[PDB]
Amino acid sequence: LATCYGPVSADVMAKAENIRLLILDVDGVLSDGLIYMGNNGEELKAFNVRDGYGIRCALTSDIEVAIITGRKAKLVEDRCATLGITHLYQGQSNKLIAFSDLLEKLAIAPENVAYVGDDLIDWPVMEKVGLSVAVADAHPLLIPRADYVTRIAGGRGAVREVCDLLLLAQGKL
Amino acid sequence: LATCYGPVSADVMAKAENIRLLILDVDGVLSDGLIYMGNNGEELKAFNVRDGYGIRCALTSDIEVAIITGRKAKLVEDRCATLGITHLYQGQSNKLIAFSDLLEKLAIAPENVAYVGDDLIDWPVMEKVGLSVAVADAHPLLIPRADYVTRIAGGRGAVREVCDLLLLAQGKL
Amino acid sequence: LATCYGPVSADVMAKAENIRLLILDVDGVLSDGLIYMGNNGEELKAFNVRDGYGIRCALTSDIEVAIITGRKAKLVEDRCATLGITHLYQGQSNKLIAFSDLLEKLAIAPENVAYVGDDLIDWPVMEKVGLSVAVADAHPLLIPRADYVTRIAGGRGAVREVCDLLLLAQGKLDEAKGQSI
Amino acid sequence: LATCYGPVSADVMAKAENIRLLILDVDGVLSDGLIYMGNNGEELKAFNVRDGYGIRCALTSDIEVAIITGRKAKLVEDRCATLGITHLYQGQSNKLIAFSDLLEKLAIAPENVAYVGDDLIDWPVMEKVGLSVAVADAHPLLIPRADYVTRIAGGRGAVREVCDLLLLAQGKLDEAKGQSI
Amino acid sequence: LATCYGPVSADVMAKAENIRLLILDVDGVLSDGLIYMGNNGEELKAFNVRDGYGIRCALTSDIEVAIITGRKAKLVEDRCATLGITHLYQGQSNKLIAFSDLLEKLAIAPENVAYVGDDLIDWPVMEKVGLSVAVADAHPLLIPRADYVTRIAGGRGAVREVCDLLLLAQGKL
Amino acid sequence: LATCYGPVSADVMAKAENIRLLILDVDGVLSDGLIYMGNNGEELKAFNVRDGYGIRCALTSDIEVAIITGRKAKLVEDRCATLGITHLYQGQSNKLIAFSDLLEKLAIAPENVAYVGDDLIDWPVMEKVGLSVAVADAHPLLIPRADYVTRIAGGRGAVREVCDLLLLAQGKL
Amino acid sequence: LATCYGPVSADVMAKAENIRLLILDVDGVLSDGLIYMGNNGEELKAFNVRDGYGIRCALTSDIEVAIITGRKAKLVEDRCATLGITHLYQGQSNKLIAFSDLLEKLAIAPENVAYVGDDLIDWPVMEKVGLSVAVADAHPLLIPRADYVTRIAGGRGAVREVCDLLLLAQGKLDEAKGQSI
Amino acid sequence: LATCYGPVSADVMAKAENIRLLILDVDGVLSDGLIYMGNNGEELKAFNVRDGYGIRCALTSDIEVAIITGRKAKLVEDRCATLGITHLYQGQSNKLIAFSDLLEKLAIAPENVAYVGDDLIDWPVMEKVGLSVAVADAHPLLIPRADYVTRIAGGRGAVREVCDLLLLAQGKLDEAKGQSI
Ligand SMILES: [Cl-]
Ligand SMILES: [Cl-]
Ligand SMILES: [Cl-]
Ligand SMILES: [Cl-]
Ligand SMILES: [Mg+2]
Ligand SMILES: [Mg+2]
Ligand SMILES: [Mg+2]
Ligand SMILES: [Mg+2]
Ligand SMILES: [Mg+2]
Ligand SMILES: [Mg+2]
Ligand SMILES: [Mg+2]
Ligand SMILES: [Mg+2]
Repeated sequence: LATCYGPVSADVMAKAENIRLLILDVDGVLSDGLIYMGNNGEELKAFNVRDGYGIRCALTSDIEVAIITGRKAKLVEDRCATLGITHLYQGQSNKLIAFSDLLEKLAIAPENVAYVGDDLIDWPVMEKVGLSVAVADAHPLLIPRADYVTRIAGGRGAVREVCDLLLLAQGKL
Repeated sequence: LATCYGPVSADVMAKAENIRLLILDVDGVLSDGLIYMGNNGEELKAFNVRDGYGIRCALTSDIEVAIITGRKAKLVEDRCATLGITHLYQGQSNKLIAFSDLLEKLAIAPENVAYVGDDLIDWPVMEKVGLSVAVADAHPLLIPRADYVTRIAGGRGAVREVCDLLLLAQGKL
Repeated sequence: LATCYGPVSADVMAKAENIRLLILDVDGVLSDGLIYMGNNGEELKAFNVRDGYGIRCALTSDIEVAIITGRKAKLVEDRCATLGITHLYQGQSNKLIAFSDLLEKLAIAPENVAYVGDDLIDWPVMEKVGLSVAVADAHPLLIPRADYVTRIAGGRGAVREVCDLLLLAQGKLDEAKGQSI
Repeated sequence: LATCYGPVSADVMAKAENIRLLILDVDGVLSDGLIYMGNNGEELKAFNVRDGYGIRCALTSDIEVAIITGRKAKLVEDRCATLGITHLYQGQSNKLIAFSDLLEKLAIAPENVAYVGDDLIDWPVMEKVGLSVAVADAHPLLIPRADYVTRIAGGRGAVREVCDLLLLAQGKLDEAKGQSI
Repeated sequence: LATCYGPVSADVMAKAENIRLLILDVDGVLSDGLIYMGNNGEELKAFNVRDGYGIRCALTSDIEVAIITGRKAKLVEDRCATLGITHLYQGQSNKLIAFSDLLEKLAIAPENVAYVGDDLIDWPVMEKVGLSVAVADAHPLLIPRADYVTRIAGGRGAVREVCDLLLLAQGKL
Repeated sequence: LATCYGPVSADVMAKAENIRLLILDVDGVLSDGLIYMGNNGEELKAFNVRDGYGIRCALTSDIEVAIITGRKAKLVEDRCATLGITHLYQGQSNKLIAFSDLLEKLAIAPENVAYVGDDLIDWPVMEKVGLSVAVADAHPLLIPRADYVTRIAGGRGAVREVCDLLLLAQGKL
Repeated sequence: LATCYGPVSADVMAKAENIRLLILDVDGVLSDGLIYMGNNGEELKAFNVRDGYGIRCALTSDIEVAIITGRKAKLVEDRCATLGITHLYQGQSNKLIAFSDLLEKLAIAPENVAYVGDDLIDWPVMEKVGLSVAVADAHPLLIPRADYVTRIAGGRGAVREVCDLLLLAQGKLDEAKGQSI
Repeated sequence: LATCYGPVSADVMAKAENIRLLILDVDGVLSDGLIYMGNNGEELKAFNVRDGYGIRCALTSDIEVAIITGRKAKLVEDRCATLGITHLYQGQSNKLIAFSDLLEKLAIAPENVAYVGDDLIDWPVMEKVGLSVAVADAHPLLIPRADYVTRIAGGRGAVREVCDLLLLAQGKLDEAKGQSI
């Protein structure tokens, strides 16, 4: 099937067509993979504005969005609030426990879930979902495992690319 | 016509020659597309210094500059103040409402307006203006719609490239 | 407006939808612009098989194909024979002459013609047609003049990309059949 | 799973482990897709010596090699002779015919076959085999269909990369011997 | 030997197999080589999250990690605390003085040490260790001196690449 | 002549041999061309650590270093303090006035001065000096005017490249 | 000054404005540096048609063209005949000899001459002329010596780029006419 | 340790300083690895003129040059004749045989020999010499084994880069003279 990032397989489009929940890793997926730290204890992360638009589009097109994080951080809470993401698990790590809880609370089967990751810690959940996605510049060992590898790098619009894929697959782009 | 970024078409040069108002998107055009967020509620964006010089040159060469934004932010107000941009619409529901108001207030026809964007939300106004510009690394669906696609990426000097184009077209470079 | 090479404009797709004749330059469009010459007067030129597949798809999908080239070589006649191309004009640098001949011979309006070029010599014809195309690595002064600039370079599948575009625009891409020769 | 070209999936490695016959397209796979033509009817094609080394390694490591190509040229018979390839089908664009012939002649199940292609004409056979491979610079519509996309371009060592993959999967890479010819 | 970043020499793999202590330069190795400075005296540096995971893996796989720095900075102390790095020398004149001290305190021979650097100041210690590593975008004069040059740039996952190499060599990846 | 960044002309090496004062533009030369602005009035710029080492090497090898700036900023003052740069002209812009003053105060001829710039505003002074340098990613109209165009981009080590060139030329690298 | 390949210096433009004779190396300048050799003593070289267009534009715009090469091959004579080049020196590695001959034959001062080279053998003549040019992919030791370094590689349109530069400098670019052969 | 291609290690420079014999593979080192084949049994190979210049510089600067190649073709004899190479071994895939012959014929210790290769077949000889070199685009499994990896690709000036390295290491680069043929 034709996409604005290049051809995708029929299998990936079919997986995309059925997604009701999009789970997004933060570091290296929503961000550039960096953490900015300062001498007064400041901590910043950089998110991508066009990803934000994609997320808002998904949320208004009957695709739930969730984030699972290993450490509570106000900046992540603030980003979720800005975007309307209400499913945020923090201080977890481990992703399976939150994944299982999320699926129970939403009554959504794993085949109807997509997950976008950049590192090996993402694989246990990615292995279980309907559409697993590695970002273009993910850890090299993750890349061949995923159903779809984005064209765009983490923090640069990989998430927008996935939102665009789901919306296209579902006739909502 | 010859430019320091490579050839442009006669049609683009002719459009550029007539521009009295340059409207600039912020995120992904003036910036690198990122938003830096911190755990104390800090918010930063990165602007490009050579873009600033271009904007000052435009403003002193009888080309008005305006910005239309979806959310009031002191950092954008400050950037405008530094550069001498006085036409700033913030917290805007869309872009057409501010566009229409701007054109009435300035008594300038749409053909004498340029707009530089990076995403689909920019297209409704871009469709109406004399010179529409997509930055080099804009969303892929926007790129083919624009009159001119910059060589330089958002936040890296795309805006300077557009200012340089207008000034060259108008014999002011 | 998605294509397998990237997005195209609505305007380019609409122009492509109307094409009944695809005219190609040879050197720099069907080849990468090289002319091979030997000490015994031998000459070679290299063509790309995936362009051959595109040309066969076009020819079998109601899109005629013609060639207008400034050089003259029997090898080009042979290439046309392989591909079933029956409209070849060689030794012609004033390409408007051949263009006028084709409009008459094929009873076709210029808006229903596409032309793929790489150098300034191609512009007089490109200016007149419904869909003008510059290959990705065309002369820098030709590039901004064309309706569509290919993603793929001359000799490397620019012609295939144009064939794919016409077929897609005309709803013929999925069912098109060619030989990659 | 580590290779000298980058990680591959467990699925691709498992498919590779089972290959007893490697089928190759010629133009765009064993070459970069160019056909050289001259004024006296001469034709040349270019092959890559490191692909030759891979093919020799495969043939001496209990992996048979066959070629199915839409063009027909004596020069291809000569290249096969250099490399010891004894299964050549030329002038065939309906590649399923030659494929069926090979399955019978070599008494082999399709799951034990790999096919390396670059254009849509290759897909009907690729669809049926155990390991389908598109070269790095294959037609964009073929790329997403294949089990494995090579890192290296057609004519530049894509075939060598596939030979190396099969040998690695089968525990034969370290001890394989070839000639880089 | 095969690695997920490409082939490495037998000699480099053999050096990697024996590493009990990994010493990491900060600027241009753990970071992007930048220092972010503000008008209120703010100072930030950007670390890479996937590097952090590599470091944690090394530390839980019997490979000690140390950092030697030329200026005490809370942000570096905080990064070390987050990752479990306890060997941090700051405000250092040399790197050799800290290196010597570290090896005495840990009773580890230089052949069992790896060092990852990006500039000429790193060379005196790199010259002495078992596995010297220059990052991909290190100063050009350092690159040919090192046993191994990473594929990944400083701040982008060069450190993760080295951790992955050590763990692979030691059968722990 | 041979350099670690590639060949340079005999003319450029000869100009470099005679440099007693190196003048550095800040934005797009010492920095990445960005200015980071926040909603509490924060302003950050990013400097390159390896450039800092080059500057210290120049200063200890009888090459004075100066900076001329268009706006007083504590972050620039702090960077200069860290590096031992004592010739800092701020709130200037033009650059000729400071240049002339600097040369009078130091009793140095223009032929013994190098200047590294990235934009057209740098050209009037660059035109007068012994060794004019445009960074790799300077404004396109500046590039052909300079005696030397660096291989490395602004904020990424262009300044270190120039320091390395001067030191090599003077037999001090 | 803006050019279609990027900005050039005022000094280069002023040098270009004064050129009445353009001297070209062959291998690595008019070609990508390859020499094709066969088992029967055949030899081929490849030239670029867009360079042909530039040469035709120059020759018809009062800029003479000459070639000085270290090799000797009839095929080079044939290429000169195609393009109307009437000043060819082959088998000459001490290129100062041919250069002196040209200055006398064409009654021209060295400042009115341009030379395009790719290797150190070209430098003795380049040192003497008004505009010296190294192609983009010239030997690294030649590159810093030249007045202008082309953006385009040898054999790929470096010569065209130089022709375009001279014509632009002389106010002849828009009206120049060539054949892309 | 600065070179015109980038920095080299002190160890590589010291190895280069001692070289009296430079041995070259052909396919993939002196060429980009392609073999051109025709329907009448024609064969072509392409060599690079700047490599020719380096070889002439080496030969006139007390560095002998030899070739050991797995293929056999008269065209290679002709190339050696052009360049003054008098030590050619063709049809040889067990390259240790030719290597031993050279050591005896030239009364030379292996530490005074350099070898430039591109595939695994070259490794047995490379393992024994004072300076082993893999070209930039050598097979990925060869690259980490070599003392020096060239910056320039096979057929594109990797051999010239090695010649330049030896000459620089021996204080002969400035004064070296060649022909770019
Ligand atoms: Cl033509
Ligand atoms: Cl075929
Ligand atoms: Cl020559
Ligand atoms: Cl061989
Ligand atoms: Mg992550
Ligand atoms: Mg935007
Ligand atoms: Mg042409
Ligand atoms: Mg094919
Ligand atoms: Mg450092
Ligand atoms: Mg600046
Ligand atoms: Mg030459
Ligand atoms: Mg070889």
